[PDB]
Amino acid sequence: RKFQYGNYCKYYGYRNPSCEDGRLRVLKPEWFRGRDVLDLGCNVGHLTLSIACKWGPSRMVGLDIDSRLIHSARQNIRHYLSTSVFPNNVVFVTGNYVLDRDDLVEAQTPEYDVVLCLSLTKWVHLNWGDEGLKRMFRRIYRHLRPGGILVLEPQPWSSYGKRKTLTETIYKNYYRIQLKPEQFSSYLTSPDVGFSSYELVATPHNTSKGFQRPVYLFHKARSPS
RNA sequence: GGAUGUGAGGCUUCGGCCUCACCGCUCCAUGUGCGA
Ligand SMILES: Nc1ncnc2c1ncn2[C@@H]1O[C@H](CSCC[C@H](N)C(=O)O)[C@@H](O)[C@H]1O
Repeated sequence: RKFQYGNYCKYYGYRNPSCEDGRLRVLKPEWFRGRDVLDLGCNVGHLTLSIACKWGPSRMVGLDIDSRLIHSARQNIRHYLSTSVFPNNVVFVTGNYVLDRDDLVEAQTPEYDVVLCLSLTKWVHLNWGDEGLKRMFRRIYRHLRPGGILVLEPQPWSSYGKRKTLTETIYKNYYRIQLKPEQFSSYLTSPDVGFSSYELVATPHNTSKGFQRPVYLFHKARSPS
């Protein structure tokens, strides 16, 4: 009924109505081929699986907070069939990526070359506030190996307001937020996170203007310092 | 003998500088020698 995490169970039916995901013309295959990739908030995994079966990542992990979407994603694998060969290169896991303590975030070790954070920032922001959003951002940086990339597709602030009444906590967080999407790039490249450069890749096309969101690349430097 | 480009961010004493990411890590000029 209410989908307070953005955990829609019919999501791609209205994001990509009978059509290709326009982000696949913007994401580049060379970002993924032979790489270890984490897909945050993968939902029922349509985009996760398109990448895993076409662009040959050595490992693709789809993470979502909602176990019912993860079960669906596992059941969606069969629709993409013809160690590094799909479907052996993809796995799904249920979990909340937002850790509840800073020391848990600082314990994160690098495991991935690419982290996808697509259409997730709004939901983390509303449910866990600035603090939870910053914990996700810092954990992503620590999760990436040197040379890694964060692919960030953030929702605009103008789109938060219609969801603010989902729960009292979300409503509370909405009116407490001070780090707005327009400041994400500055925060991600600050010493609190540590990405060393970023670029706007493109804004994909979509049937709905509400899904035409900018896609950014945030780079973790190849040098140790 | 000639040729070092692009982007984002930050700084600047307006000369530039710094970090990262790209793009390359090569192309061009050139015999009054040689004739298997
Ligand atoms: N803290 C969290 N940890 C993991 N997944 C989360 C999360 N908060 C929200 N999500 C998931 O994020 C998804 C947002 S919808 C975006 C889906 C997908 N990334 C795409 O862009 O196509 C939902 O599936 C929701 O369940």
